[PDB]
Amino acid sequence: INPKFKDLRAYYTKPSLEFKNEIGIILKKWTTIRFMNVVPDYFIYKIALVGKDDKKYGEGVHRNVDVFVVLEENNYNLEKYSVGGITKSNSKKVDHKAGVRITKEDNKGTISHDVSEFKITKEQISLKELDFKLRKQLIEKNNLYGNVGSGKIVIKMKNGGKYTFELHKKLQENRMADVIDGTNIDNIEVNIK
Ligand SMILES: [Cl-]
Ligand SMILES: [Cl-]
Ligand SMILES: [Cl-]
Repeated sequence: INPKFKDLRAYYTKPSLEFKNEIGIILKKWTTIRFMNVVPDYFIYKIALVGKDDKKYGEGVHRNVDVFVVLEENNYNLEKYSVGGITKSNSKKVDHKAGVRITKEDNKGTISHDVSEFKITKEQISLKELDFKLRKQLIEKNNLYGNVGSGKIVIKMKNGGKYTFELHKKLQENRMADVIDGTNIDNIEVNIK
């Protein structure tokens, strides 16, 4: 485990929480960004509204919301804070899978291959969740951010289109708020260099 990747490895090995079929509460702005409050247990989670989420959710109550949460440190003196990951709750049952192909190349030049399948149980999924779950898998199973920490994850959609997450840096915050049709994910290709 190499220190120039220690930040990336620490972030992508955090615990995540998934809150489904919840209610979101947006209070009046009190700092430079707005938050959606979610209360699934005895804690109040503040979810930053970044990217498209700002114009998407007005002040007030928002029902049928699902959130993929990763507690992070912040400059707003908030205890339970997470960015993006908000999706609309399911309209119906979803039971879809996407095949994952991994190729890894060492600093030695050693090349490995691996495969898995990524289960999808949500009609609408955030890039935050795809990005986060996959990297965590890559770290735990393929030693991502140990020996090497660059490359890409590419989610391919059934219609043709692609979303690519560059491994050398965290997923951009504005992108943690983008959302896609889970049912339209075809397969996932990962190249670790
Ligand atoms: Cl708030
Ligand atoms: Cl609790
Ligand atoms: Cl469901």
